[PDB]
Amino acid sequence: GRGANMPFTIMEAESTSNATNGTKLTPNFKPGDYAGEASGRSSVYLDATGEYVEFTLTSPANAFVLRNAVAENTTGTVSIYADGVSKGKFNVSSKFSYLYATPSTLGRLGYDNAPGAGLTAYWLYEDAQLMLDQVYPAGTKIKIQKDAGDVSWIYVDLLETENVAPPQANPDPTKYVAVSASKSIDQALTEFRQDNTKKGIYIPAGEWTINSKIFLYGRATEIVGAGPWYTKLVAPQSQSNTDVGFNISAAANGSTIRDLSAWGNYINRVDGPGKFIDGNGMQNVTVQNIWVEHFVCLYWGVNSSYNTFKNNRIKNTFADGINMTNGSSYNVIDNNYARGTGDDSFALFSATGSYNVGNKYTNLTATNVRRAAAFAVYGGSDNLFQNLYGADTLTYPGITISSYSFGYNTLGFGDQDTVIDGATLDRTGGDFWTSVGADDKINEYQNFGAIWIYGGDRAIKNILIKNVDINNPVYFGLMFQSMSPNNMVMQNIRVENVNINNPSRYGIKLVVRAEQGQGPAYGGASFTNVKVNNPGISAIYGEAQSPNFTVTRVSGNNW
Ligand SMILES: [Ca+2]
Repeated sequence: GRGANMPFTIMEAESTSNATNGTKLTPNFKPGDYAGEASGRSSVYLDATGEYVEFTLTSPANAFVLRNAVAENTTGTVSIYADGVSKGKFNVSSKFSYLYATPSTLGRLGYDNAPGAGLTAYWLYEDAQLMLDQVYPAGTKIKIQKDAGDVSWIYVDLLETENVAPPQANPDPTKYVAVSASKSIDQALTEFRQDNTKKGIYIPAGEWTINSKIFLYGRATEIVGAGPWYTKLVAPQSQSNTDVGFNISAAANGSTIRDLSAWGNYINRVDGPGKFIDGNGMQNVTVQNIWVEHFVCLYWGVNSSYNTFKNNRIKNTFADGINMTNGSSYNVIDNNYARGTGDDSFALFSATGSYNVGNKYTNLTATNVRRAAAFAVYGGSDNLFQNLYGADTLTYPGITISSYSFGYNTLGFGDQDTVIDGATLDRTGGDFWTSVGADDKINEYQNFGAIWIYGGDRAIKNILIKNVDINNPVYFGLMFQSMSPNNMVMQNIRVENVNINNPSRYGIKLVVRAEQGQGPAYGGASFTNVKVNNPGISAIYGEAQSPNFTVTRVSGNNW
């Protein structure tokens, strides 16, 4: 792509291709800011009746997602036009946006949705979904316009456009027990469990309350919807933070959940509950073509292996999108799109079995990461991250590569490579933690590059980063750092075929003193065909001050 191959096209409102009589925001990298938090770091602000932004379709579309910001605690409309003719109203809302913290308490991002004395609002954008009764061809002018009776003001960030096929029917009513207006999901599963001729259940187009965690057991179960635009599992929207979804017991290893959406009711992060799918230790489970929003996570695996997560959309969550932890091995995390996660969008956390091994995170997109990284790998061995697109992180790298234990029982990285191969990272990095007594001090925070290679308290070894384009990172392209006093020696760290374009500070930073008590990096890294283009200050910082870190310029470096 790079990244996931999705049927929807992402179009930025602020494109110079888009006529507008509204106000185009100049970009910045600030959390809590309507530009800093926008995709592309810009949006078009509509603030008077008749103000519009005009998109042009580049593929046919009958369905649309409008990423937007409106006033806190409000709902209303904004209008959609096709070739100058009005066609409907988006239902725009800040029900799930505006999370409160302070600049010195960004660890609270996502945890508190209530305004309060001294608190600043963050996580300002949210989405409106709308299907129209016609497929419009490429070249159609799709105008978002503020008409009389629409909201007082709205920031228009981007538009998804998609040509959604008609809903798919029950594949076979004699094999898939249908959920219906008078037969619940649980009742259909009971009929399935008790009749061995059934393969699973079918959930038709419609809105279906999920007010519980739905347990899958007995045997491998198929759960099949009509398509994610059509089958909507809905947490009770007059409640908040209800732990609902599926929980897959061991007897239902080998299950498949596909072709549906799930609309949670979380308005803040909670730690433990809130994953749409629970499945601790699950094996051979497939989760495919589902669209989930407003949960804490889609899935947080614990010693979960041989699973497949494919073609999913994970948007506007309060922590990670998908994390696989504590022994999770041989998983296929392929062709998934995440936008607006509340912690690491796609993560792998290795802990003691010894390592998470053999995982393949491929063709992944993670954008508008509202806290932490687009992609994060914490230890492990023989894991592949391939064809990634990451962009617009609020607080942290595009890719975190870290051997910090976080206090858990882990050995760090193992004896086979952790590979990042093929990645584009646009406007990644950000501010987090504090930098009291730091070298190279530019503000009150620590400052994170597009890729952070962090040796923590465990082994940091066998890391291959290749075929990466880093465009306009907030601060740096590559940032290497060793935790003191552990000073783990970085070994077999190699960087190949990397372009670092317009970093505001440095192409490469070797962190010399992150904060009081910390020192420079230990070990070294090799660089082959790594280009640093137009750095704000200099191509590399920290090399002379890092006498125990060896930069090896193999060939092809312009620095
Ligand atoms: Ca935008």
